[PDB]
Amino acid sequence: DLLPPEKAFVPELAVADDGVNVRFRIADGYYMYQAKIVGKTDPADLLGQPSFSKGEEKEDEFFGRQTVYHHEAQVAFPYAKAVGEPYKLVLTYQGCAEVGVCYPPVDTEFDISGNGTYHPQT
Ligand SMILES: [Zn+2]
Ligand SMILES: [Zn+2]
Ligand SMILES: [Zn+2]
Repeated sequence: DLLPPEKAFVPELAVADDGVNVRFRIADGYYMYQAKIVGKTDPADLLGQPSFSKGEEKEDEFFGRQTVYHHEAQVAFPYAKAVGEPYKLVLTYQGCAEVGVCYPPVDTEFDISGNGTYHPQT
């Protein structure tokens, strides 16, 4: 009874014309820090600042008061550049278990070449 992070926090990428939408599926008994969800691209700066779905507020033993996510987290990155070429998206996030321990920040890389849904490769 303690999931590998690969199973506690599962992101799915929806690449469309307006930008990249990320949905995290979050296993029962785990939660995610809104403030630790970050997106970077190579080439850099194709994406603007993320829009976040509504979360909850929690007094946390690690980072104090925080907006967190149970069950799911939704994050939409708008396009800041015209993108016609493939690029890499590096997603950073961090979640915890309700039992009272936290996973380290995790970086997950997506190789994007056009529209559709993308899954993690490892
Ligand atoms: Zn909680
Ligand atoms: Zn798929
Ligand atoms: Zn794996």
